[PDB]
Amino acid sequence: VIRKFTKKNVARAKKKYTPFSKRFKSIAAIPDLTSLPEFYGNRFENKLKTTQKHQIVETIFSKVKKQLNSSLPARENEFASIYLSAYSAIESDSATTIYVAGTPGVGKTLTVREVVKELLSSSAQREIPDFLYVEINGLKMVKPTDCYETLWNKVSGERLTWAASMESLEFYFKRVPKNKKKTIVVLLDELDAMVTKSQDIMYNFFNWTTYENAKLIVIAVANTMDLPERQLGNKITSRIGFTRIMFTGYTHEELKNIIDLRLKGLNDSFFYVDTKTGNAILIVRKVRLRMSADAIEIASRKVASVSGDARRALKVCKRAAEIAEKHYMAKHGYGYDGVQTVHITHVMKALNETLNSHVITFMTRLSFTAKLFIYALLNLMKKNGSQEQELGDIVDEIKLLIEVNGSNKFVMEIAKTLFQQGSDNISEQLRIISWDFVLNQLLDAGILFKQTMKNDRICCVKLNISVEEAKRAMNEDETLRNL
Amino acid sequence: SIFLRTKALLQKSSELGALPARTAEYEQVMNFLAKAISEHRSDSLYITGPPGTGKTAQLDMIIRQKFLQNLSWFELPDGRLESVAVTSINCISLGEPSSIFQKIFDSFQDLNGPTLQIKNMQHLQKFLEPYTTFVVVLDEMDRLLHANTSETQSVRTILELFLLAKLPTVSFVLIGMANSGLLPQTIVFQPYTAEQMYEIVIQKMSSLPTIIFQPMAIKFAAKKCAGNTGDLRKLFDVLRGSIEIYELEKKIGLNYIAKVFSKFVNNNSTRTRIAKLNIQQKLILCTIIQSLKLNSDATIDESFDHYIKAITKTDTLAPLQRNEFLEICTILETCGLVSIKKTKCKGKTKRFVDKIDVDLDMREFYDEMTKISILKPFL
Ligand SMILES: Nc1ncnc2c1ncn2[C@@H]1O[C@H](COP(=O)(O)OP(=O)(O)OP(=O)(O)O)[C@@H](O)[C@H]1O
Ligand SMILES: Nc1ncnc2c1ncn2[C@@H]1O[C@H](COP(=O)(O)OP(=O)(O)OP(=O)(O)O)[C@@H](O)[C@H]1O
Ligand SMILES: [Mg+2]
Ligand SMILES: [Mg+2]
Repeated sequence: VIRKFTKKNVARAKKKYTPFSKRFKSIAAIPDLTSLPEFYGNRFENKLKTTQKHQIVETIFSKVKKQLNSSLPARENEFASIYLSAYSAIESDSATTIYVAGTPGVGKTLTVREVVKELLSSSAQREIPDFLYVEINGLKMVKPTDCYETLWNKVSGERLTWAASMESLEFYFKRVPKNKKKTIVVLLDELDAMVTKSQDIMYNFFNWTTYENAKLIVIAVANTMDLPERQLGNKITSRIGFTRIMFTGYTHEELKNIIDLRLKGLNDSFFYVDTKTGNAILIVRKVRLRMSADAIEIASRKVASVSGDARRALKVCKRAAEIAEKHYMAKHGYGYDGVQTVHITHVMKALNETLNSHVITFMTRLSFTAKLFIYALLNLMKKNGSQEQELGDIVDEIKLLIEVNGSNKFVMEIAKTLFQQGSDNISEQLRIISWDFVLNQLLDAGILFKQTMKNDRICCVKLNISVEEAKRAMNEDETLRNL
Repeated sequence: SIFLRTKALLQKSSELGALPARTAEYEQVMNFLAKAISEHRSDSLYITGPPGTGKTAQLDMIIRQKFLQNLSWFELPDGRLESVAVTSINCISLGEPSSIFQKIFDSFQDLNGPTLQIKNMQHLQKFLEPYTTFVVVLDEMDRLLHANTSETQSVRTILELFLLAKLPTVSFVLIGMANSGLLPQTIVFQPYTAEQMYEIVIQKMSSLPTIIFQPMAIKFAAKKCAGNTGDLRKLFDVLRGSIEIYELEKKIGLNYIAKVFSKFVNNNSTRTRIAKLNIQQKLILCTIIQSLKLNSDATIDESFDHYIKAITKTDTLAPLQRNEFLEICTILETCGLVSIKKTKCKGKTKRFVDKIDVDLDMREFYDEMTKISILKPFL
């Protein structure tokens, strides 16, 4: 047959369509699912392995940088609340929802994972019954319904399509008796990412916690405390509940304790450093490593002022150690193959490059034509105050600025280059040389905005950057500030 | 432990002929069945209400107490015997709203027999014709509407079900519960009051040997949780949080309810947010809100531009740069005074850009920076 179009790259999974409600004849026909070899969890790692032919030189700051990587001193009350709710709901065989919200990097996922680890340790001591832990991250899903595919695959071991998985989970949570079940603890991380238009997924996940036979713990980690009030309906907000756990950004003393806990064994300690290569061994010269308490304190105070984000504090300390290690390796010439201190200067330089703006020094290093464009644009904003200027007006005002300051030395040397490219055989041009080039360059830089128009004269252009930093970059130039 | 079982009873997933504080509505719903199974007349019932009012709980209570798969017996007011088939279906947990007829058929037919393929009104209408009463309870009937389409096609499935529960030569009685001459009967479930919530709580904890709450604490929790448009789920979480707060420190007193209602309300308090700021950060906050006053859709760059010109008009507190301006804006967003969002312009150049907005009351702002009483003209 002759097709009207073709779909030649269809990749379909081997997922069955029949839900769990048709797996046995009756409710009484359902066996004990705990004594089943595929329920409740009853190969790629070696492809990224090779043989090492050299000996990596780990310098003395490499252990500091390794210990400062992201891979519970400040979360006691949050840990205790989450653990007590989960322990009470597991040991009494009930279903509940715990809500956790906070800004990035305040220890939400780490605290919930530690709670789950301690509950698994308590279930290994036969103090609470066994449970299955499932982690669903909404930003790791391709489609939002794939969470239905994930959770059911973690429960039964089957692979169904998402609608059949949703019916299977509904039948499982509602109809299967508690004597044939295991408790499930589900972490719904990045809860805002699973919010869709119809909000059926959110309703189903929080409504399964209201069923009497469910034995389901849903720990929902969010980014805002008012997500059910802003984005969800009244039905899902009623099911989530009034009790919500806020993870506040860290104060500077807790960030100080976090950084000291990552460096408890390294700070104020001695290393055997081999001066031939640079390789350092933690307990040939005996060198003491030190990072200043003033440096850690000022980085922690800065980070707690900004966000209270532990990732940022660890990254600022790691960047300071990297800067100091770069200077040390440069001054000794070591390569990769008596007191070494990472100081408050390195911490301030790590804190400054994140706060430095390149926009002004980008604009001060442009050519004369791009600066002339920006200067004429600012002149037109001063003349009429419209904040959007047509490109033809910019052309006319560039021409005006050339013919008005014609007695200037630099302008009377630049005019032949601008309008004829220094050639007698080239006619006088309506645009300057490199007009399109500097227009497109300022558009790709994000300095400029241009409307989608086909007439080149009446097309409007807007500053995307702030006006005063453009004026500062214009007054930096010698020629433009004199005319 | 008494604390564990009391915490178990006050979950949203705990069950308990009539529920407490609902018996009259129970009788109303029962009166529906007291006709429908009596005269073999197909009829349709609509139930509304705000969330947590006991619709699903009372219907499941009725199904578990007083009632080819899922066949059982029901007694009328005279009460001889009657063969009934009772199921319950949540409409949101289905794939498509058009398959619900098939779902009803997969809720009724014996698994050993021939499983037919069902599309619409007609095949279900032909299937129930040789028969025995069929009780269907459909939770969330409103999500049976199609959120797309229009008014003509969103009310296809619901009108089809209402017509199929109204015509003769079948025995189809339909109960539908949504949230708040053949039109359905309506009982509005009402939000609970403080006395109703109190009686529900003592009825639920009557299975417990002791009561580890003072009754004044339950009454205070009920009167704060009821208000207007109350939900019993909120009262359950308040009492459960009181137990958790009590055992995280060590009968439950009056104070622990207030400790719950101080722990889980944000307590915005713009004055104490402002008092944690610096004088420079207060100056940037004043310039930001003045820029929002006079521009009404201002990006961060125009706000910084206004800040530069406004504090060069004063010639005190020498100015800072744009990136550290954004840094103090981030401090203000961390404090809870400023929201930065990513939106589109309304100009000829429509592109994305970062916009700045406030969520603070003007009276506390103006009072707290007139109490500063040195740097005036930014207010
Ligand atoms: N209390 C802490 N003690 C030690 N390290 C911590 C602590 N809190 C956070 N960290 C570090 O910061 C990292 C970020 O924490 P986490 O993943 O829990 O953040 P989050 O709140 O879930 O953030 P996001 O919303 O971005 O996912 C942790 O992996 C850990 O390296
Ligand atoms: N009168 C009552 N006695 C005992 N428990 C009750 C009573 N009313 C409600 N509950 C409990 O309240 C919770 C929610 O009740 P239910 O599911 O019936 O609410 P609903 O009105 O259907 O709400 P929604 O619109 O949110 O679905 C359940 O735990 C239920 O046991
Ligand atoms: Mg996280
Ligand atoms: Mg309900």
